[PDB]
Amino acid sequence: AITHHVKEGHEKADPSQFELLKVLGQGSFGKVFLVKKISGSDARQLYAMKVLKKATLKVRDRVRTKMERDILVEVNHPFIVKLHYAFQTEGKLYLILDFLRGGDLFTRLSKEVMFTEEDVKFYLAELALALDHLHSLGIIYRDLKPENILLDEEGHIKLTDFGLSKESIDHEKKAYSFCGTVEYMAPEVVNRRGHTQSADWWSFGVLMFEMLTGTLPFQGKDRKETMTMILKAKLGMPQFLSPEAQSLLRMLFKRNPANRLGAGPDGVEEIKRHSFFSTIDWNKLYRREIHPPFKPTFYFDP
Ligand SMILES: COc1cc(Nc2nc3cccc(-c4c(F)cccc4OC)c3o2)cc(OC)c1OC
Repeated sequence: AITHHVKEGHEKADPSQFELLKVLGQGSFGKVFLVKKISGSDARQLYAMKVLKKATLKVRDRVRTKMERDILVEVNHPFIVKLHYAFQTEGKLYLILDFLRGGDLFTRLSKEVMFTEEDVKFYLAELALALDHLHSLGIIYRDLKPENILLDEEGHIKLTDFGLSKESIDHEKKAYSFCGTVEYMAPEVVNRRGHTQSADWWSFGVLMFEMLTGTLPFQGKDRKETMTMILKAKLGMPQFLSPEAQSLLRMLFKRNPANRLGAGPDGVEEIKRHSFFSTIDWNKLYRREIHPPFKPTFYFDP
């Protein structure tokens, strides 16, 4: 067949269609900005714009930005951020995502020091459904940390940053990269022996421990000491934690990933049916029908 030398025409989304309002923070590979759509059907809509600079030279950040885009296009879940646009210019990549009005969980955690078990149960329950959705698509999230847990105006969670995630992890395939925040890494991630979706359940345990106590379970004076402390996994259990919380933590903190809660044949069901989550109606939770525990004039002349 002879090639028809003609070009398809399309009106392309450009960064000029989004008014820059302020810098929201720093994502895995670039800055995130609050922007407002100028034109089209979604005019006046607020979004979060993630920008990757000098994209042509930053080859590893570029391949992961493309993977992040691909993950976001594939996912359809209540607790996972929606991607609205993805486009590029010379040396710049852009992702236009939902703007989460409630800020991140780290800001709330730092202000409160620690959360009640009722609050932790809520956050982890929505997170377990989001993680399981990613696992069903062959994805390892890998970058759990409270900075990556965003809240909407209602107080429900959203996972938003997939820059450090891993795709195509199914059957006997393992990932070997050493990326993410060290304090949340599973032992198999730290010792470079290969990791799968079960590494996310160790991270889920770290996040749980931090939310309940205000501190990290395995941490040393520097990143190298934290690494060897994760490999030893000698956990000092705070005595204000309930028996249900202590059971879940010990079942998640299994150094052998094959023996970790959520790694058995029932997958996420092993976590969903744990006593710590016994008051959770998982169907109502997925339907966003569970009230979040936290939701993020003087003149008088009658
Ligand atoms: C990180 O701090 C804030 C973030 C938001 N909202 C928000 N929606 C987002 C959608 C995608 C990404 C981010 C994000 C970000 F904006 C900065 C750093 C990391 C991020 O995600 C892990 C998002 O952040 C909203 C805020 O206040 C209303 C924040 O406090 C300044």
